[PDB]
Amino acid sequence: MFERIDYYAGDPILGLVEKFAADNNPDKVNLGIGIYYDESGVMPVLDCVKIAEQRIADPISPRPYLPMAGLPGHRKGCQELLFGKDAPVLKDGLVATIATIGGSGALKVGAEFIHEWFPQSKCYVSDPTWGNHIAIFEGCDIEVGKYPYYDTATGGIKFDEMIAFFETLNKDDVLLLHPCCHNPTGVDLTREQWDTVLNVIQERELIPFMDIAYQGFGEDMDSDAYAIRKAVDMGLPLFVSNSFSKNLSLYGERVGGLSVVCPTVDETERVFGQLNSTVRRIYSSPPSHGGRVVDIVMNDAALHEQWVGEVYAMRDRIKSMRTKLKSVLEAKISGRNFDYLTAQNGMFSFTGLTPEQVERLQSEFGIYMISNSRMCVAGLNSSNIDYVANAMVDVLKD
Amino acid sequence: MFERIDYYAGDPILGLVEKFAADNNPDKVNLGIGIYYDESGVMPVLDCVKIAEQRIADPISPRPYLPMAGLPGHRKGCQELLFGKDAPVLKDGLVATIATIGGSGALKVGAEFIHEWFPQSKCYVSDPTWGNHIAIFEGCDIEVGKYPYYDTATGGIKFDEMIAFFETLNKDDVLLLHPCCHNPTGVDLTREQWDTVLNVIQERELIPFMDIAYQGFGEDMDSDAYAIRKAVDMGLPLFVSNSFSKNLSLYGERVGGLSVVCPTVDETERVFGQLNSTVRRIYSSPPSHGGRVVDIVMNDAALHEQWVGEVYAMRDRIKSMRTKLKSVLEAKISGRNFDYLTAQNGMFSFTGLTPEQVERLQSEFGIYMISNSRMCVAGLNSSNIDYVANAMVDVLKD
Ligand SMILES: Cc1[nH+]cc(COP(=O)(O)O)c(/C=N/[C@@H](CC(=O)O)C(=O)O)c1O
Ligand SMILES: *Cc1c(COP(=O)(O)O)cnc(C)c1O
Ligand SMILES: [Mg+2]
Repeated sequence: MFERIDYYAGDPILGLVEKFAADNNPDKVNLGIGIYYDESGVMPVLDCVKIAEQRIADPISPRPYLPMAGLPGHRKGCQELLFGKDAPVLKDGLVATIATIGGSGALKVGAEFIHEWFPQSKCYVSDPTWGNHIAIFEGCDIEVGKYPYYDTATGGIKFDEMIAFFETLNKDDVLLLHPCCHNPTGVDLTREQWDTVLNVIQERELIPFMDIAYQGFGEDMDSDAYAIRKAVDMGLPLFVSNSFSKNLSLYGERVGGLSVVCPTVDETERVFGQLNSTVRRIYSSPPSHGGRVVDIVMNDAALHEQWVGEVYAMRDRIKSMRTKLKSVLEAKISGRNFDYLTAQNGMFSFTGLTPEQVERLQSEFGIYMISNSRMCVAGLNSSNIDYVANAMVDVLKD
Repeated sequence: MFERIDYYAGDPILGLVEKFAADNNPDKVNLGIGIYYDESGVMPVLDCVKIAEQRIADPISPRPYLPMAGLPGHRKGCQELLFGKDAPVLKDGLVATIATIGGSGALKVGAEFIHEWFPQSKCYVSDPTWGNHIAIFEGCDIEVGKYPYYDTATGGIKFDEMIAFFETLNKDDVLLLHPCCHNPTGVDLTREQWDTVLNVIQERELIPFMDIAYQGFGEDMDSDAYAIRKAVDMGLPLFVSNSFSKNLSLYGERVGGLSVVCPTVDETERVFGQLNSTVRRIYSSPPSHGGRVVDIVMNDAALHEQWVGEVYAMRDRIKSMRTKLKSVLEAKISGRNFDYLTAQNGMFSFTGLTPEQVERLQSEFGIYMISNSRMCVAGLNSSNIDYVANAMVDVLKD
């Protein structure tokens, strides 16, 4: 029956957790996973989630289908979070929004929608990007290309070539952009740079599709969304897929949102029904439990304020692990430039180690990273920071 | 930007919930939606489901990603329920099975797999069927048609027209089949009819896609799986999408499974592999909460054993509303025969009212059904059967 079917590409990450788990080094450190661990190196349960979940368990309720669009409040919660409490665009009702099965599901729905209505659009992703970007858009039959981003020569954005590359693009072509906290690089645009990029997206009539998955891991909630809020202010046909996976420690509960910012209330009505019809032919309606958590935390001002504070705690704990790392490297490689480590943001960092050095960390010291040089800065804490740091020193000098 | 996008007509039944919800009448009844209600007309929370979520809340635990395929346990419960505890097919390792976002997510993943791997196959569904079948398979770019099924003359199957239609189909054409409890009609194939279908499905080399959402609601768990197991014993390449929404009363939590039966271990690994790949590029991995409920109930023998009692309870209550409705009607319109109301199985019945008769039931009585005469029997209970039964006796001598 099925011998024509090829074996899958495979899970690059589980083959990586499997290798680490197997790794015999007692001092082993996993900087390879895409996940927040606290300073005790465990996945945190947030205090506000914990309260929300207590509410859900009292009383245990009947469990109807959620609307295809997800809970009214969940929907609002993504919107306020992304566009600002009581944003003009929200008052005028110019945004169509759905709850979604994570960021992933929001990517999937946006992509499927853009495939149905703009079957002529190619999509570009950044180079590099999270590989699931590509598999999701390719999964819909969109042509995926990449645009020039990480300058491997400098640790910086190759901004010029990037811009000029947008100049070559067609009406309605889609740009998958990271508003903050780049994955895999941690390398972010500046505001004045976002301002440039956006005028280009306006001038060539392109679609910006922003995938924001680390809001608050960056600078702060409001600031992290700058690109989004600018794009709105500029009349761009904005798509926004957003995720609560990392910033609620709710990865498994699959909570996310897709937003589409339209010109007029009537176009909003059109897009919205279509987002609904798309959800319907995929999975029907989103999971209740996750939905209630997002609903409760975002909309209960006290819990929201609590939430935000836990989020900044993580943002800050990362920043310290970041600065604590650079100080040990500069102390011991007197010549070198390590600024990029603290100039980066979010949960990831391109360390600028060569594939070979990354190999040597693993084989000599039990330290797992990805070979493009990506490390998960959250994997680091005080019980492992010296061990990693000195291990990096050994590999870097040689 | 989006002037060219169509209005989405909407999920046809939910706007009808709005119109009944709108209806002013004291004696309003809603028999249109597909939800199981208890003897008090309320959506229940199953006693075993209660226990499970008590466990999930204690302690509230971190929420990591489930594997792409869902919980190994969830996956097992699906498999055991459908093919039988420690079944030959399960021991041999020949069934590739993933947790899914509802049955709907099972149909979707299945459909995509068929689309990626058997791109010339057409899909056939029952005339009529649950609307979403078509919407889903059409949404993956498969061409959907109908096979002759329900007979308006008799309220029976058009069995001859059906096999005859089957005979005209090509190798690897897909048949969407309800193994029991057909939606919308309630009208089921007998065992010998089943063997006969499967025979034709064999001789013409077709693919059976068995979509089973009401296991336990027809006769009992095993009997309801008869076509599935038989096809297995037949060595056909079966796909089985199964849903826990109705029989765990967990609609909102989105818990289903997809199983594909293959000839060799090697084939299982390829196919199963494609399935995780397929999940990855739609939503990454399914919801933890629902997934824990299915895992827990399914594999705790006491809860599992409890759970089944609860289904059979539910099976019984519907069978009683079924017999009660016929008693009232058979007693009061002497000549014509209603055996179909109890010849039918599961949640739905095609009542045979014309749209003229159906409208009038809403217009004069406030009793809400689909225009095609589909009623949901579980919407009935001892407090309104007596009301509804008469509105029908009435609308019928018009
Ligand atoms: C035959 C059938 N198959 C699959 C599904 C998918 O259900 P899920 O909730 O994904 O497990 C349903 C749902 N039927 C409900 C209709 C609906 O979802 O709108 C119903 O009871 O009508 C079916 O009736
Ligand atoms: C982790 C990640 C997501 C995750 O979305 P989920 O589907 O909620 O896990 C989405 N987008 C990006 C860029 C990510 O890094
Ligand atoms: Mg497609």
